[PDB]
Amino acid sequence: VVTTILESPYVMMKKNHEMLEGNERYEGYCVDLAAEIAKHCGFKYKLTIVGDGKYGARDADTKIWNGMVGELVYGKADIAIAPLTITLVREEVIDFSKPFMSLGISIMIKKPQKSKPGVFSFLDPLAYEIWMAIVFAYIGVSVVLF
Amino acid sequence: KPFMSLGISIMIKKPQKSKPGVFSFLDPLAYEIWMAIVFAYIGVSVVLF
Amino acid sequence: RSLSARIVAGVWWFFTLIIISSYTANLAAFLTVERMVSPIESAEDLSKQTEIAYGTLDSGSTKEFFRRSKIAVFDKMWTYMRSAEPSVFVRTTAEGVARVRKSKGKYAYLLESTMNEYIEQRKPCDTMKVGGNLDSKGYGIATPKGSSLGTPVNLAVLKLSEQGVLDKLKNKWWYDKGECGAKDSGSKEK
Amino acid sequence: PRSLSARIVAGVWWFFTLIIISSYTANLAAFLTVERMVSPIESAEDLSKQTEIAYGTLDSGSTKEFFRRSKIAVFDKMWTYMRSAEPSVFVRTTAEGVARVRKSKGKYAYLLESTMNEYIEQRKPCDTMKVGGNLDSKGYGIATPKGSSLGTPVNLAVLKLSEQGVLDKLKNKWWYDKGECGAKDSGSKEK
Amino acid sequence: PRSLSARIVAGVWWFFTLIIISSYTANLAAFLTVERMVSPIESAEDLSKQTEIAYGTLDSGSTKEFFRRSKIAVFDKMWTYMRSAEPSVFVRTT
Amino acid sequence: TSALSLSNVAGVFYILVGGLGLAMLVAL
Repeated sequence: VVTTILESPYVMMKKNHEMLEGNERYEGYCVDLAAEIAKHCGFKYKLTIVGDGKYGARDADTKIWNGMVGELVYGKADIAIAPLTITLVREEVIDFSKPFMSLGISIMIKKPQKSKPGVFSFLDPLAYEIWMAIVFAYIGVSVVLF
Repeated sequence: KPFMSLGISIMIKKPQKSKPGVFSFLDPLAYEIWMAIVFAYIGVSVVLF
Repeated sequence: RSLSARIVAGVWWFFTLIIISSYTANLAAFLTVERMVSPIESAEDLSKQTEIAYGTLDSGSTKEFFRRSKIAVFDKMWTYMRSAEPSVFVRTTAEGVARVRKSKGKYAYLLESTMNEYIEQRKPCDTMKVGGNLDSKGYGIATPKGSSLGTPVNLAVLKLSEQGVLDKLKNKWWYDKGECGAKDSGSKEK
Repeated sequence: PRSLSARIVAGVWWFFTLIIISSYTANLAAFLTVERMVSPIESAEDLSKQTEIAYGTLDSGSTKEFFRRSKIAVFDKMWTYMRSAEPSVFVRTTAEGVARVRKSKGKYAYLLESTMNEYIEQRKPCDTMKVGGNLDSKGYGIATPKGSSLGTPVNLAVLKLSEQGVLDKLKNKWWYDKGECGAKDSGSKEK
Repeated sequence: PRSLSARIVAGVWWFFTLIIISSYTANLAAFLTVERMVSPIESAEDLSKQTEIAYGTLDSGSTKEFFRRSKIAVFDKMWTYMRSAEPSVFVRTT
Repeated sequence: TSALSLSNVAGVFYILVGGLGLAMLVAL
């Protein structure tokens, strides 16, 4: 029993799932990884979606575990193949494999997406009022000249 | 568990040099604006003509 | 001329000279400052500005990390976040991302490298990933304590990593499978 | 002479050409104050798009072996070039490769461990820059004997140390905080 | 005057001198801007961020010993530079 | 972004009409 959680693009629904049954209902990275890992380790596997849809964690009051870790510790599943962050608190209650994907905390910002629309560059540096003014000075010396 | 993450990266010598172009100086004004000013030179001169 | 028209044309000459010189100077300013700015200075640099807000998830590992870290930058950021108004914390990851897209660049979202570059490669292609990672984590395959599957799935993960299966698979689901594509706009045309 | 129709033409023309030369001057100042060096290779993929600057890896190492084993189109192509490039772009020692980069006048690229790359970047005479992201993801670990009694505690120790931030800070200490090369390149034009 | 030979000369000469004076103005603006951009470092940390101006302390004194013993990152960097620098930046007397 | 210049240029703008007043003063 391979436990995992629906998270894109790790484990996804093909949307045609109503027609299919079994491990053909799920598609994604972790599905293919589970397939290859099983192919190298030599066992038949069944993909099951965790009931609460939340990764591992532990409550101070109850003292119990929830999520895929819960399904592993309390023996509801045989292996957890999913994007599960390796922390100390988990390595005490479960055995982690070596990391198959390395990651970290990065910063996302709204892309620039800028192509300069401005139809007049020249009126940007000088204020509009300043141009109106310089027209008034032009006519203002023009009347004197006339 | 791994105490240090790493990968295969690329090392290159900094150029530490500047190559003067002859067109590199006319570069700040775009080619299009220059063609435009040419067509403006002959296009105004043809009107004055 | 009669010497009055001369001084009119001269003071006018001074006037228009000052004005056009001002235009050139200020335009030089607006151009210089336009070429004087860089998109990503640093992860700390984002913390050193009090206008662009930044956030993480309300209940997650990121927040707990920022609180627990004693590094000055992260502590400063956390001190900021817990007192920041309005709250820079979001319920869902999609909530934060959606907040980034509606900010006009006035809000930053801190998230997993994977999720980051995935959203970067998913529609409507409005999110950019900047800077290096602020920490070092990893995903791993979980097995029951003292199970008969631990060592073999470990060795398996390793071998798959060395054959390049993991890299190809990741590349497929990030780049091949879904596409903003464009070949990164030819490296954004330099 | 006194024809005004010609006067307004000469005026609109003077205004126009003045605007153009002022814009030209402004942007020329903008280009002059800003020192921004054009990056020869921006991305790991970019190295494949040029047939002039050679690039190589170690003769016997994990880098070469990775490039061999990888089926990714870019990296495979790079491997095809390197195995087919004359003279050999592979070097015997790491210092040989670095020296080859330094004596190349920027005509040679070297592929190596991220750590070693940025470490050399922080050492004299600071002429080598690390560009682009990493092409794969591996890691260093602490070795213990098979079924040893020290295994679990040092594992949980590595984790705990990693989470407290000791490892990162320590790395910053020995790589950057001890750096001989200084902080960064000058983005502020001097003199 | 109206001769084409004199006309194209006036236009190309005008264009030429325009280019040169625009260049002079641009570079003068560059010089001024980077002269006003520069600030004297004035911070202790700033000396570590520069590889041109050398800095040293007394060879036998409280200053050197403090820089050695300090575990603060900035001072550690400065000390790392000073003890490994040639020629010696240390002096015997003040 | 700056690049809105107003009052100073309005001053140097203002000295010109003064020059026109001086022009009328000299004309008479």
